[PDB]
Amino acid sequence: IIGGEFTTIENQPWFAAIYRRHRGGSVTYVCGGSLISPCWVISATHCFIDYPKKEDYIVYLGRSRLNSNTQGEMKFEVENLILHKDYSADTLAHHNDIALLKIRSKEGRCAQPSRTIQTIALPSMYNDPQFGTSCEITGFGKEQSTDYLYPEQLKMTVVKLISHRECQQPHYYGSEVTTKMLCAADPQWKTDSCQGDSGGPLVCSLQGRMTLTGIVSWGRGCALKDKPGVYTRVSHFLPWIRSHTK
Amino acid sequence: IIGGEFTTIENQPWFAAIYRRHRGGSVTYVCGGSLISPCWVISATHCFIDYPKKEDYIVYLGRSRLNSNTQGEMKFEVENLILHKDYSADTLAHHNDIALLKIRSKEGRCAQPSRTIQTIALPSMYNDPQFGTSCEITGFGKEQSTDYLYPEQLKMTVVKLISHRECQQPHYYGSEVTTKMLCAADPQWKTDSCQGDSGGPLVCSLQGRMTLTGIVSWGRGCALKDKPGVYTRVSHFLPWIRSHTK
Amino acid sequence: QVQLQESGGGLVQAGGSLRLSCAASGFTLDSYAIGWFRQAPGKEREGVSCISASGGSTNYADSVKGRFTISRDNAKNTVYLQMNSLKSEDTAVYYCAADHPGLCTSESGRRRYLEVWGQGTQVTVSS
Amino acid sequence: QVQLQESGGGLVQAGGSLRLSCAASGFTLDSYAIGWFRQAPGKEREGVSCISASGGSTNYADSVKGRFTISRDNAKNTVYLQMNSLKSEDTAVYYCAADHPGLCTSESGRRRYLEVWGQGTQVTVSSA
Ligand SMILES: CCCCCCCCCCCC(=O)OCC[C@H](C)[C@@H]1OC[C@H](C)[C@@H]1C
Ligand SMILES: CCCCCCCCCCCC(=O)OCC[C@H](C)[C@@H]1OC[C@H](C)[C@@H]1C
Ligand SMILES: CCCCCCCCCCCC(=O)OCC[C@H](C)[C@@H]1OC[C@H](C)[C@@H]1C
Repeated sequence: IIGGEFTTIENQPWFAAIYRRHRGGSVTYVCGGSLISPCWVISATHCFIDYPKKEDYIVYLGRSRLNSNTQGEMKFEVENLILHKDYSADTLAHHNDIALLKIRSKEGRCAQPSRTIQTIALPSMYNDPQFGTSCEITGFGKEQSTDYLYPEQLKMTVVKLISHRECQQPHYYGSEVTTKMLCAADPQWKTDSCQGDSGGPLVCSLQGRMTLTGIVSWGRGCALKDKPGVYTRVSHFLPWIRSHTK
Repeated sequence: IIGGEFTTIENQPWFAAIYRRHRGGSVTYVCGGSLISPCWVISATHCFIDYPKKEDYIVYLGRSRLNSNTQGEMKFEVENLILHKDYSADTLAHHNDIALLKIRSKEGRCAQPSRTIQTIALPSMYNDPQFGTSCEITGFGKEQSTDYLYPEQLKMTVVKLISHRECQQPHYYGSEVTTKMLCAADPQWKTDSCQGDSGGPLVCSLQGRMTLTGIVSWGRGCALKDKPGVYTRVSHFLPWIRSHTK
Repeated sequence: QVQLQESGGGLVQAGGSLRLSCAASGFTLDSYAIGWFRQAPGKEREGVSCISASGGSTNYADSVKGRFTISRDNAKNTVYLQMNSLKSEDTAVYYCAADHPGLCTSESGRRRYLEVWGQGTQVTVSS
Repeated sequence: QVQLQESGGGLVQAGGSLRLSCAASGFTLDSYAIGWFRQAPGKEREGVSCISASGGSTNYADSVKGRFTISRDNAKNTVYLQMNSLKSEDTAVYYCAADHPGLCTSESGRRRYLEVWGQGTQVTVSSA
């Protein structure tokens, strides 16, 4: 997350931290995700497409720090890793960048709600907030595009939804943005998601209810002028989510 | 220092740690040096040539850590910064890469000998150890050529002196190495000085005595095959050192 | 806490001009060699220009020579890239960099180098 | 503790061949896109070759295509650069790199990338 602020997991209790285990013990952070039901985390396919092997991933809920424990956190194995069959990224855009992780603890349990662990509502079909609406994003991604290090503490910031008309101008992304995506950015281009934030949520009030409007997907650099963050438009994937979580 | 081991200042009590103060900002590490008399540190000109302003440098003796204090360390300002008038680096080699720093504490004193602060002997004129003998190098430089971070604790390693004939082969350095330089490397190319080690000592036993045979100067990469460390050959600069320390 | 921050990018018409700025904090760029790089979509990063530590000389890549000028303002602790006669091929993310071996300075010296990078600024030249 | 280490460089006669190795530790390079770069004296760093995460594609710079071959041996957790018909312009320090945006992989994805570099291996191509 470029700009914004450090936060606690209490303020983003749906946020899932996803790591990969490598043979001989080293664990690396992969991506964020969002808890949509006690047993199901939603993320991005491009986080896993190169290595779609459920057994080597680890999911945390209730976790506010990258390399230490948070009181009340739960650690999960991935019982089922589901990627979108039509994912592609032959050009700049990532299409159908959405994935599902069925989670199960060592003791065989799904997520247990608390002040630090909570589901986030899905939107109703094709229901999105209006363009100009403020939304929240969160993650352990880079604080500057060229940093080699990552923040130790979870961050969040606020970005605004941008119209497709705006985002499809040639100097923004042209035809790389589709109706299955949503653009969001800072009006002054000071704050954005960045590498390490994919799979995490774009959260908007709709209306009264915090709603998973997007999933962090892609962009040109981070916080660059006329280059918004691009998010998978969750309201266009409900049938896929419903049929794969059954 | 590539390879080798962490060490304490007691084992390299001549070692000087040289930092630069940025007015309106930070302090950054610049180079090593060696205490040759209570008031005089010897280092490399290319450490200072771009900013030869004595007032903004800080010298420590008795210091074994990069960003914390060591018991018994002394901090000095630079009363006189003397660079070699014939320093040049128009091609790969740095010529006449030698410098003098007259040091003075806040209370107006020169270095005070202890278990952690001691002078190192200069060699007799043109007196070098034989090729194929072992020497020690020390510094706060990189542990790998491509690292972004630096070790927190002083390091040392052992390298071997290489003949000019060997070092002047075309696939080594050709005519870039002159008789005012010495080459030293690991027979297996596993250990070397690197960026952040310039100015520090190449220490060899000579006439019964640990002797400042060289000053870390330059090389192609760090610990690369057929690319030794190149060191200013101190035994060829005694008149310069004597006349500038008077 | 040494850092660089670029600004001045945006959308410009071909044939036009643009000035980019690279502002230092935590250090002064007056005694370091500074450069600009760029990276266009699907292409590798390319050096554009650099200025020596002293400011006595500047260098330009073949693709920008005669059109771009690098300069340094020590009073503002900022380096500039003046880009004239812009072309569509100049469309890229531009980055400044301070004190790297080989960037208008020796690549063999074993002193410590700052090796600082900025964060990028987008320049789009429409023909 | 992810790292890469190059080996196999050295001196070779023009017209000859050399095979460079890039060995991973702390991770397996089987599911990451890997590449080779080089930097010759007084010149900019140059991409030489890369292989995709799956091994489904390889790419070569114009200066080396038809002479160099990149491959990956999962049994040795190593990537190779086979260099044939070597020329004096190939004299350089060669570096391998794993999982960087744009290097045989997307440059727009906001997942975390390893962005690992090796330490370099010197290759010198001589006449005679
Ligand atoms: C295509 C990339 C465009 C974005 C550029 C962002 C700037 C951040 C670059 C950080 C990675 C980077 O520049 O490389 C680190 C290691 C390199 C290979 C070696 O370091 C010293 C040697 C001479 C050799 C070149
Ligand atoms: C994050 C810290 C580690 C970064 C590693 C460094 C990556 C490589 C930096 C490259 C430095 C470098 O080699 O400079 C390239 C620019 C060239 C040499 C000049 O610019 C335009 C002209 C043609 C002129 C001669
Ligand atoms: C940890 C900090 C790292 C920040 C990221 C900067 C990494 C710098 C490396 C840039 C990677 C990168 O952008 O790859 C360039 C692609 C090269 C040219 C390939 O090799 C031959 C083919 C023609 C093919 C296109």
